[PDB]
Amino acid sequence: STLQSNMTNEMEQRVEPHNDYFSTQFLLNFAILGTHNITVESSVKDANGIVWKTGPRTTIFVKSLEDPYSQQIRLQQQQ
Amino acid sequence: KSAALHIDLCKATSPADALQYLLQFARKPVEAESVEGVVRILLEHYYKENDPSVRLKIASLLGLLSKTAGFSPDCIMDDAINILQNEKSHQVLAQLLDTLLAIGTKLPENQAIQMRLVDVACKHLTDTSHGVRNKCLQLLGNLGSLDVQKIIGDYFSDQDPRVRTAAIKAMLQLHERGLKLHQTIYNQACKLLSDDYEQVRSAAVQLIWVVSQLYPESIVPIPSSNEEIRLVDDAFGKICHMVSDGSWVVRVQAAKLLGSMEQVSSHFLEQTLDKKSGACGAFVHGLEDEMYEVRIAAVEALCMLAQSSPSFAEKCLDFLVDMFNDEIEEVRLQSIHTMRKISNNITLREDQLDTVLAVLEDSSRDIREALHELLCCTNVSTKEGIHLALVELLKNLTKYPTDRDSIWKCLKFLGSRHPTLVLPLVPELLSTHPFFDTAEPDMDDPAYIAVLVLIFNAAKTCPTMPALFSDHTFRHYAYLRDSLSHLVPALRLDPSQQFLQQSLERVYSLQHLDPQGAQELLEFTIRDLQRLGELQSELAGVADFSATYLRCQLLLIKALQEKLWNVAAPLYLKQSDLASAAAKQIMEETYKMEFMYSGVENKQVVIIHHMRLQAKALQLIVTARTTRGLDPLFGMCEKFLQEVDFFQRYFIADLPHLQDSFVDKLLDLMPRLMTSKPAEVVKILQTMLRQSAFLHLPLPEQIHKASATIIEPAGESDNPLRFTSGLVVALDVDATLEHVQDPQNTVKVQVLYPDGQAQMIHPKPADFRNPGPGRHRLITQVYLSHTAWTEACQVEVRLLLAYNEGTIPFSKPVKVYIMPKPA
Amino acid sequence: SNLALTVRNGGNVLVPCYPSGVIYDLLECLYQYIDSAGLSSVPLYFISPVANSSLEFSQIFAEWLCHNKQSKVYLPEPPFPHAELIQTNKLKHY
Repeated sequence: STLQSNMTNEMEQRVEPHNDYFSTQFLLNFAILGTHNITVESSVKDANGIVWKTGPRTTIFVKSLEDPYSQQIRLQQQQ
Repeated sequence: KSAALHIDLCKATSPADALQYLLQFARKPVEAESVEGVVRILLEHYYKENDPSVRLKIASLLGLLSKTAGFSPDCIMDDAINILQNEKSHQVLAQLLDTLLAIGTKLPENQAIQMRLVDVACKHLTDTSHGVRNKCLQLLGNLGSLDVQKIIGDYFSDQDPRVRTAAIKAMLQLHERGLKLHQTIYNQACKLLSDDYEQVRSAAVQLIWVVSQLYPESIVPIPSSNEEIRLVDDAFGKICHMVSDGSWVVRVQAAKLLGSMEQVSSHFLEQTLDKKSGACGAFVHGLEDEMYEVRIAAVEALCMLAQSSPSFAEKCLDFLVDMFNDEIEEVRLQSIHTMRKISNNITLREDQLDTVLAVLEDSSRDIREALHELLCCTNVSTKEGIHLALVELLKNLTKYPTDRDSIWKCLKFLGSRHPTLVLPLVPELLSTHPFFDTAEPDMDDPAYIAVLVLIFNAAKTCPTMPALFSDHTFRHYAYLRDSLSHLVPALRLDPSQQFLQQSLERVYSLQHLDPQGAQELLEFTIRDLQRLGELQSELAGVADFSATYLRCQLLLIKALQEKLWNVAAPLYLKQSDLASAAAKQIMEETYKMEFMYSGVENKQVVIIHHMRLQAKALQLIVTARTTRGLDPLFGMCEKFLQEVDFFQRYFIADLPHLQDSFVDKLLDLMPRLMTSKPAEVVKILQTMLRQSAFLHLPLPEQIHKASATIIEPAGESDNPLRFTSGLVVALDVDATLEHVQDPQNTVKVQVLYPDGQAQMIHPKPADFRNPGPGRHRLITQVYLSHTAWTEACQVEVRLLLAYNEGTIPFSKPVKVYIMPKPA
Repeated sequence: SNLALTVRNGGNVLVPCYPSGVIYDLLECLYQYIDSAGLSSVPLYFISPVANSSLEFSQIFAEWLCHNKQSKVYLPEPPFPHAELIQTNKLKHY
């Protein structure tokens, strides 16, 4: 995850694709408010073990904003 | 230390500082050979010291030191007895008697020492302090020729009650050591049963039980009545009278000893249950007390007495089944266990079975399983009770799915025993209409499947049952005989080991092949061994062990062929190399063979460690291929050489079995490797690794893989666990662990959240249960917490084995969905 | 006063205590205080493995109290007032 679109959410998951298909869940922290650029880059580990950087580095952009409840509570507490 | 303690005690102030120094010194242990000097210094300071507390602490310490290792205290008992004779204070005298007792117990084979000890105990036995007399009696009990009974017997009349308890305990301990007590002790102990102190009464009833067991058939005359009575019956009456004692501990003791005696006459046994020889209604009063402990003791006593006497068991049936209504959990568990124990000698009545059924509604797992075992062993006389048992079991089938297994087995055992009672109930249960073809019941319905299990186990003994089967009943029977042959009975309607040894011999013999041929042979054999492990259950351990060893060898030779593909160091390419990965894999597999399998003798441990040494050498060489620094290279080189030296030290007796091995040739040129340059060391290590011989792996006679199966969370078809945001959610974990000798210190539970965070859990020993040999059952809760999530992700929970640090997974991972919603 | 100030600003309050010690006295004072302070809405959580056992043992030992509080055994009434906290669902033990 890169903010203000910098590498704040590093995580990896080696998953075995069964019938040429793989799926996995990721958990992405967004404690810091702002705009986040999520990038996911697939890599391939062959039978021998050599790692290949094959798959696309597709990215999506996340707009993280503080919830109305917490915002209102903090505003009332500060005011 | 000797001189340090001497000078410290000399310079310290007498009343308090010396006491503090002795307190500090007592904690730390002392080597056996140095005990003589330190006790000599302590004795010297004992002579010097005037304070009573300091002398008391010196006595306690120098008694403690006599228990240290294989030290021989026969040289420190003359000064001890001397200072004991010279000692004035009572606390110090008692502590010195404790020290003398410790020395005597340390030398039981020495006779003359024990005679001296008992003599000096007799000498100080007349002291006014009750503590001194207590320790003297303890000496006479632990140490004594086997006269001493008379000496101890004299103090049954001592004014201090605790001296009386000490005397009775001394006589009991003498009996336990093997001494045959005299019948004269019986009358002395009988007087003590009316003492005003509960400890005296408890010790006295223990002693009267002992003496009755020693002389059961001896005749004792009643004082008033001219009736000649056996001693065991009189003791039975005396103990029965003690079941009404005011203190509950005496009642517990009385019930236990009443259980322990079985030489009593039949009519005396019958008397304790009738309302109205002072043993009338002894168990009646002893089964309905306020205290649960006396009730448990009485229940266990009833178990022993009923096992000894079936005629007594017939009378005890109603009393024991009425106890099932008692609402103390441990009480009802013990009643279940005792009822199961006496089950062979009895058969339940109609109203008694009605009583136990009306209060059979159990909730917890342990009580339910105990009831299942009881029903497995039970004996009933009415088919209506069988119907009610079926009703309750199906209620407990629809209520608890995890109870299905034990209730299927339960009904399997219930029908095998009661075929005659099930025969009317068979058309009552099959719903066979007289003149209509009924609908075919759901073959997946567990209640129905258990009704068939019962009816088929009953049918085994009952020709008349095959008749009343319907058409679908015959169809369903044919299926569950194939699918559940361990529950359903039949009705009236080696090459693996040879292959393993042959494959291993084939691998060992063909070690002259080229690298391609060698590694393809190893791949073939690894695949064969994995398949053989999959097929056979008993040889799964051996096959997986050997296949892991062969996989280590295959990785090693593959890495060496990569090294042959490798070239000069600065041209080395990291992305295309897999030798370091091979070394890491051999590391983890060697750990796996060391710890994740059982029955591993040292002859396999040496081979595992040799392969480990080879992997460490390979890692060293691969690192040297990359690093341009000389100091880290020297550091890893000397670390590896130290590891080799430690291997040689530990396995020194096993080197002749390691001919032509890597470590053998390494040890041949030991000092040259010690004094050579790191680059030269790396080169010769590579050459010696390539020329090393493949060591044979001696198979154990018995070996099983350590396996675990997580069963409680099950598949993810369940709904997500909600309302967890910030707070905690408890996930109940049940698992069966196979062939783990010490699971408590080694088994761990790992929780992996969908982020990089991983949790490691160390279950307490109380979680682990051991229902069978090499087959554990782990039940516990693992606590999960995390912040709020937008969508219900799944958390992976896996069981790991730990070794000593480092851990290795040994269970299949499972996943469960959690939705920590905020509020 | 401090916990009332914290609660009024929307914050939480944590009170590390033994399950059966001075907790009862401050619970009584809190029961008296919240009614005047207008804080009856907020929950009073008491988390401990021996929470219900603590509350019940405190209630049943009525003859071990002073003359003022042991006089509550004559007419039918539990001695401690946190039974009323539970009845009105003010105190919630888990």
